[PDB]
Amino acid sequence: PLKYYDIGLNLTDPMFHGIYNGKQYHPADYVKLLERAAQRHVKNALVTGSSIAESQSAIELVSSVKDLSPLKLYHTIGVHPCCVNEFAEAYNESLYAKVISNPSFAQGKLKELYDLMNQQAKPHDTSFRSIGEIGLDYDRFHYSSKEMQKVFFEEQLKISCLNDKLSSYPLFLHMRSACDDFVQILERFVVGFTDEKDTFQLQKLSSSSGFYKFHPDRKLVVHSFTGSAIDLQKLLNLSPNIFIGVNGCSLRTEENLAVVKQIPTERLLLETDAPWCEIKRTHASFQYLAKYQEVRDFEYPAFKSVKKNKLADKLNAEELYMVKGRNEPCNMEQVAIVVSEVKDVDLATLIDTTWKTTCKIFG
Ligand SMILES: [Mg+2]
Repeated sequence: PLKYYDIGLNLTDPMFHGIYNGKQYHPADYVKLLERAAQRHVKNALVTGSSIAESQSAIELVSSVKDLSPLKLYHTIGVHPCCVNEFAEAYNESLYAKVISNPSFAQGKLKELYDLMNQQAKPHDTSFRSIGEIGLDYDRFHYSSKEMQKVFFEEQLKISCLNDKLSSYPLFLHMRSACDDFVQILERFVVGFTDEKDTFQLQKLSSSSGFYKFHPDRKLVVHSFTGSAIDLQKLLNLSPNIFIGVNGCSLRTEENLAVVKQIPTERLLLETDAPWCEIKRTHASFQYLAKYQEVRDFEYPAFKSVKKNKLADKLNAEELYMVKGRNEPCNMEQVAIVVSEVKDVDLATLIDTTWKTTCKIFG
């Protein structure tokens, strides 16, 4: 009995609402999307939040489908490096100095974020299960400066430690092309440090001490990993509680596959990053799907796939259809097949280990 837990479902993405390049092509089909995923053994998924507004959208979307989704949906709350300007070329570069000069607005935004996390963490049965996406993305300095990324990654890490309930939440971390700086910031929280200055006045919102340290059981999930073998070793050595998320983007080249082979199997989590990270014929991963198609009775794609302008007419019918170019959580099974072949770990074995590990982290 196979079970998948997609830790990277971008369910708020406009493509899942029928919008492509800013144009609506079909009615939103996310309930049918969830039905497709359930049919392909996806039991649970974590819906990503990337800003205060997007986290609020995720809260509301998950609530809106609680009685319609055959998947159990959880979500994150956090502000991604894309979006840290909401706490605050010429404009982006100017912001850090302006925040330091007058931190009052940022102080209020950090309070708003803390308050949201606490509100959502309240109920015993809450769908809010992880703080993130937070981290660093040095491929996106056109969205935010390095200084703004580093400061607001760190302030969010502090918030995630501010009380006992949040301190236990696993972190859903973003890292792209920023390994050394990402490790440098996290290492201070792994070992512990004292924030005397408290520029953003967080200690006004569990201890007067100013001492920040991750709980020894807090899990640290590095989403959508595509780094080098050297980067991987830096992450694994940071903490035994570092986990590595693997999706189709993590499997594109032979180098990527070699790196994935080195991830300890019990520290590997599976995700689609849907609607992104489709496993394509031009990827080194495809050969394993080809093998499964040929020798193992595997259906690729999992359901008929049509162009975006052809989906709408299919939506009254009972049969389920995908959109060409739009990845989905029902493609978890493809990631699992590839990882199992790359690692020479029996497929059912891999699925079982990843399922149990993911459930322990997120619930
Ligand atoms: Mg992602």
